[PDB]
Amino acid sequence: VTAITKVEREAVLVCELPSFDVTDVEFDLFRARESTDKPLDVAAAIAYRLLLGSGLPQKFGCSDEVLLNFILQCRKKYRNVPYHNFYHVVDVCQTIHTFLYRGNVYEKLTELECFVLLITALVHDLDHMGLNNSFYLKTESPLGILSSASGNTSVLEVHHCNLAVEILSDPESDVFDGLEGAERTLAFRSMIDCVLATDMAKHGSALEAFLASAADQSSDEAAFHRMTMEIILKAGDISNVTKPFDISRQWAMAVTEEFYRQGDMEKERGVEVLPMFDRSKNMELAKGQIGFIDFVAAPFFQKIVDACLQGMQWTVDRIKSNRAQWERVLETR
Ligand SMILES: COc1ccc(C2=NN(C3CCN(c4nc(N)nc5sccc45)CC3)C(=O)[C@@H]3CC=CC[C@H]23)cc1OC
Ligand SMILES: [Mg+2]
Ligand SMILES: [Zn+2]
Repeated sequence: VTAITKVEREAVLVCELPSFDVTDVEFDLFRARESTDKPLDVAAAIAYRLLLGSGLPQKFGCSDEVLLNFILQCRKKYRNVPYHNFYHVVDVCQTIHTFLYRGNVYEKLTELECFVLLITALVHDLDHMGLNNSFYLKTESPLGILSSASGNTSVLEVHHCNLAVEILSDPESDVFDGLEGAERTLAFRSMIDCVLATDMAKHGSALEAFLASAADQSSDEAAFHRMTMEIILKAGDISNVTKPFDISRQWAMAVTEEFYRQGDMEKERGVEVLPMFDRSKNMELAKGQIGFIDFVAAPFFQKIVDACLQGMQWTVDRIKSNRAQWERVLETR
């Protein structure tokens, strides 16, 4: 990987972020993108500011310049797609910060684990192309074959891990270079385990395992910590519905357009197209958001909050409020 030139760096540094509190649950990344003509610069800045503010790269020997380089190396690896672009991962990062620090989830983990989660947010969908794992396996693409012959159906996640390891293997972008022995090993391993757990095919099993561990007073402690990390990155990944309605709506539009584009390609190549990806059906956004809420996100947040993450109660409340708003849209249709 080519090095991060100083103007690249300096450009991110000049962003000022006035009128924004990045630690707030109502922080609005869409507004931040619109507030200047270099949104990719402002996004980077939000991440940088989040990490320095936590107090954590400092404690694990990661300097500010390495921190920036890492972010910028991650950024160059994000494509221009509607949803799975760099803003999604910065959003996941900032959202995770709120879970740890407004939701008190920090109490369940070590400082290193908190540091790892914030970093892992930025790598977790590196080089995403707007196409889901299913696409690669249907069209027998190289990545699909490679994953399949390697023994792992989590096509993109193994890909994102491979690239995260490749970025951290360069010392000018190694945010974990100041760690040693068991700590270094733990950061790599937990980072990887977290990104592999974002595959939604494993959603049910990762949720059941966390729940089972949280209910058991004699759970292996190390194991509980890992699963809590995995669940928190999962939580950030499906956190669009826990945000203020207008934000949530904006995310929904973006993911919908990405899904549609995949469907367009699937038609071209002749493979099977599901209705959710079919632009020639035009379901309403509301129904699609209500279904995601009822089948995936409300039970997930409700369950983890009740199991042991009591501080995240606002996620359940906002999901409830967002659902009602979507119902209201349909009720006055
Ligand atoms: C803003 O609104 C959204 C944001 C993200 C997604 C995602 N969706 N999925 C899938 C999840 C399982 N899916 C569903 N499962 C079940 N049981 N019910 C239902 S109802 C409708 C869907 C559905 C299909 C999509 C992904 O894997 C993406 C990659 C990683 C994390 C979340 C991403 C989806 C959004 O809104 C639909
Ligand atoms: Mg992903
Ligand atoms: Zn993601």
